[PDB]
Amino acid sequence: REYEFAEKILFTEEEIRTRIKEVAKRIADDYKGKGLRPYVNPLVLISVLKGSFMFTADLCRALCDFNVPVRMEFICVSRMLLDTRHSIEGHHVLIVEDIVDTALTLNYLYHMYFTRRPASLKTVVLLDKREGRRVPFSADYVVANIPNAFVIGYGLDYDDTYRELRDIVVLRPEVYAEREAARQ
Amino acid sequence: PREYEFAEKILFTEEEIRTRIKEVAKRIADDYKGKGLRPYVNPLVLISVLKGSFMFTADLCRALCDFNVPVRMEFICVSSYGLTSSGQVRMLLDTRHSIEGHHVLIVEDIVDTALTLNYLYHMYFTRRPASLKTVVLLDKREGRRVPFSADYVVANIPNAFVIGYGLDYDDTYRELRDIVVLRPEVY
Ligand SMILES: O=c1[nH]cnc2c1ncn2[C@@H]1O[C@H](COP(=O)(O)O)[C@@H](O)[C@H]1O
Ligand SMILES: O=c1[nH]cnc2c1ncn2[C@@H]1O[C@H](COP(=O)(O)O)[C@@H](O)[C@H]1O
Repeated sequence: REYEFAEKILFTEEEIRTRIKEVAKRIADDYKGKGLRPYVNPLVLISVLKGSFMFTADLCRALCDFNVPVRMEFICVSRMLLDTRHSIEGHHVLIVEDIVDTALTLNYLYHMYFTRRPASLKTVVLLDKREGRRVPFSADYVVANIPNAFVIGYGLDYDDTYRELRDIVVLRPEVYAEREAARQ
Repeated sequence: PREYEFAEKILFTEEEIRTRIKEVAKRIADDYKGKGLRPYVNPLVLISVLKGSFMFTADLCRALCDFNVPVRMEFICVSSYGLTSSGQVRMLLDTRHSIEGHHVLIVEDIVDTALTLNYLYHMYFTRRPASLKTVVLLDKREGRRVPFSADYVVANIPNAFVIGYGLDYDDTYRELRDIVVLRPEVY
C-alpha cells in the first residue's frame, strides 16, 4: 500500500505475518519440555502498552497455532503506571515488546521482573534497532531487524499516531520535523 | 475448522469475525464522514477496555485504517471493587489524553449484564467528549441488569459462556483465533 507520510515501506503486513508465525514456531519448540499447561503453568505474555498491542494480539494467535498455553498480561510505562494483575513467581514469562533501540527500557523491565523470581524470563521483540543500544541487551526472540530509523504502524507510533497501520513504514523525515516543532 | 476438545461448539471463526468487523468498520466510516476526523488534531479515539478487547481492538483499528479513519488508541485497565452494583470498577489505568471535544469509541468484548460498560460510559460522558459511543464484538441482549444499548454490534448471541479471541474463562482461552462455547463439562 502507499502512504503520504512514509519515506518508504519497510515490512508489509504479509511479510510480518510470516515472520511472526515463524518466531512462534521457535518459541513453541523452545518450551516444549517445560510442562506448560492451561491454568497452572501457562506461558505468561507480559505485553508492554501500548506499542505491542498489535504484535501481541497477532503473536498470541501465532502460539495457539503451535498449541502453546498462554497468559496475557498488560503493563504500562511512560514510570510504572500499570503492573501485572497476577504473580509471575514460579512461572515462565515472555516480556512482549515492540522495538528495542537504546534498550534502556527493556533492561529495566527485565531486571525488575528478573528480581520477581519467575521460572524463566525471556523476551520477544517485533523490531530491533541493533545499531543504537545505549546499553547492552539481547532479545531472545526477534521478528525483524531494522536500521536506525523512525518507523510507525503495526502498533508503533509517532506522538500516539500511525499505530493502526497494517504495515511497518518509515516516517518521512520532513513530517516529524513538520510536527515535532508544532509540538515543541 | 480447527478442533477444540474443551469446546462443544464453535460460534464464530476468525473469518466470520473478520467479515463482521470490516462491515462494522465501514458503518463507522460513513457515520463519521462529516465530523472532519483528522490525525493529531481530532482523531477517532478508541477506548479499549482491557483485557478482553485486546484482540478485537488490534483487528478493529486496522479495518478502520482501510477506510481512512484516523484513530487514536487508548487502553484502560479496571478491577472489580468487591461493594458494587452500579457497575463500579476500580481504575488501574486511565487514558493518556483527555477526550474533551473528541469523538470517542469505547471498545468492549461483550456487553452482558452491562454494569461495567454502562458505568464506564457514564464515567466518560462526564468528560465532555465531542460525542460518545460504543462498539462491542459480542452482545447478550437479554442479560441486562441495567438498560444498555450499544452503538455497534459485531454479532449477537444467546446466554452461553463463551471464550476465545480475547474472551476468557478464569484468565484462559483468550488467545484463540475463533470464538467458541466452553463446554458444560469444564466449569
Ligand atoms: O522507531 C520507533 N517507532 C516507534 N516507537 C519507537 C521507535 N523507537 C523507539 N520507540 C519507542 O521507544 C520505546 C523505548 O525504546 P528503547 O527503551 O530505546 O528500547 C519503545 O517501546 C517504543 O515504543
Ligand atoms: O460469555 C462470556 N464469556 C466470557 N466472559 C464473559 C462472558 N460474558 C461476560 N464475560 C466477562 O465478564 C465481563 C462482564 O460483562 P457484563 O456481564 O456485561 O458486565 C465481560 O467483559 C467479560 O470479561
